[PDB]
Amino acid sequence: GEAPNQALLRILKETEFKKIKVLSSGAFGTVYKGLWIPEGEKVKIPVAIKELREATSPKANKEILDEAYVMASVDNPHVCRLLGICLTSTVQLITQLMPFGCLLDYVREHKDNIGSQYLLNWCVQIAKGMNYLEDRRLVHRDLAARNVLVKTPQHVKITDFGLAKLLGAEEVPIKWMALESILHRIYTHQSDVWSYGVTVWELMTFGSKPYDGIPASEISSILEKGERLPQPPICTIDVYMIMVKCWMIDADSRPKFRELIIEFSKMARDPQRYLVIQGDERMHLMDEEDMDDVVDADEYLIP
Ligand SMILES: COc1cc2ncnc(Nc3ccc(F)c(Cl)c3)c2cc1OCCCN1CCOCC1
Repeated sequence: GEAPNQALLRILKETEFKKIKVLSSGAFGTVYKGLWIPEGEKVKIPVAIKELREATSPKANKEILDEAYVMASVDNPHVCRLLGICLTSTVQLITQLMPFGCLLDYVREHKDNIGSQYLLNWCVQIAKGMNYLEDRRLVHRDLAARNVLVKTPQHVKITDFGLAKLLGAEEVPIKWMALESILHRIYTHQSDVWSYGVTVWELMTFGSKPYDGIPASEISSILEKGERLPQPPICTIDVYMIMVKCWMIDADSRPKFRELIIEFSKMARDPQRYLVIQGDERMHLMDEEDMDDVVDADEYLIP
């Protein structure tokens, strides 16, 4: 049936780490850069720390603990795992630092150094991330370039679980949503696939905004006439096709993340055959204190 989720949730002392600089405020809370010393181990760990709005109403603490629950429950080279939490007064989520920031921001800002190799690779890595989540019977409900972060240029991870679900239970980025989603609040993994397609489109179009201008209450309408996003100017038919396959109405006609890994993977073997980028093959894509004992979190594991 369903297995016992034996994830260990780590409680971190507020003494165990320094904050170091803001990364993102406004929205629904701060996120800081920071260092972490898992006391009694003598190792520094660059981290990020999502702290909830200082206005620590009970209506919110629920939502951030939900994240924590999920983030604590995953483990994949392409899925941001929770390092631990911290109980001050507002709950602090402590995850591994994704220094290069979110993928959207990245491709927008490096438009000119992004080769097919990179684009095609992130496609693989996200399909990988997402496939895992499928295995762990999870629905994300917010796959989006803004929600994929960057460890290195050749390492992206899926993040932001503020919206996740086990598939079939009960508990708005409209322009990223499957149809059954907008008209019926239905959410399969195959709806996540649609956002995948959209996320690919974001990347292939160097961070363009899907359905730009076009007001949202109208998306249900357009989509229902059978209209989708345009081939990005760099996309061979083969890439563009695979995007369009995620946008089929009948959702089992969408492809599965597992096949998505395979095709893209195939393609990332001969990248210039599949994306046509100007001067492609000529492209190629942070401290203080000690740093002697600095280790990245992916190399920090307790049983
Ligand atoms: C250095 O860049 C980041 C690394 C990150 N590393 C790990 N996690 C991040 N966010 C995050 C996401 C979910 C979580 F539960 C937690 Cl604890 C943290 C990170 C967010 C980061 O920045 C997010 C991008 C902020 N932009 C900056 C410009 O204004 C709009 C939003």
